[PDB]
Amino acid sequence: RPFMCAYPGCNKRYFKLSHLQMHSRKHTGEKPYQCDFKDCERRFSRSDQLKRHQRRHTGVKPFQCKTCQRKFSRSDHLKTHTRTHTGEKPFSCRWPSCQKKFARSDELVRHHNMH
DNA sequence: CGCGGGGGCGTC
DNA sequence: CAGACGCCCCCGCG
Ligand SMILES: [Zn+2]
Ligand SMILES: [Zn+2]
Ligand SMILES: [Zn+2]
Ligand SMILES: [Zn+2]
Repeated sequence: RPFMCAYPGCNKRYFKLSHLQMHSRKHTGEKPYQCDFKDCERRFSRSDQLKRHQRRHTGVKPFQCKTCQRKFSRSDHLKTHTRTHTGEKPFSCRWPSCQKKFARSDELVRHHNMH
């Protein structure tokens, strides 16, 4: 049993390899991490998750707009904002000829919902 | 109404 | 524990 499971607090061996691959599946949805913040007791399954959530407090804005020089807490958000300039709109309204385009997927969804 | 910003989740 | 990229979803605001 060289092998061991990575989940926190549940350290233990496993003779074979596949005999362990299957174990982890147990930890499938546990929330090992939490936020060491005042009254903000929120648990996160993944690590990058918590890391990110941190910024809500920290204030950090790790990403910056090459154009507006504006900083954002998330890359996906910046990614979008980048269209503020590019003027890209990959989402066309699927209704009869109401050929309106939107930069964000959901931005469209709300359009439809208004039709 | 366009877009900021936070959640959750699949994935290499 | 795999950090990091990418989306959908949903809400709030000027
Ligand atoms: Zn385990
Ligand atoms: Zn917190
Ligand atoms: Zn910009
Ligand atoms: Zn339309």
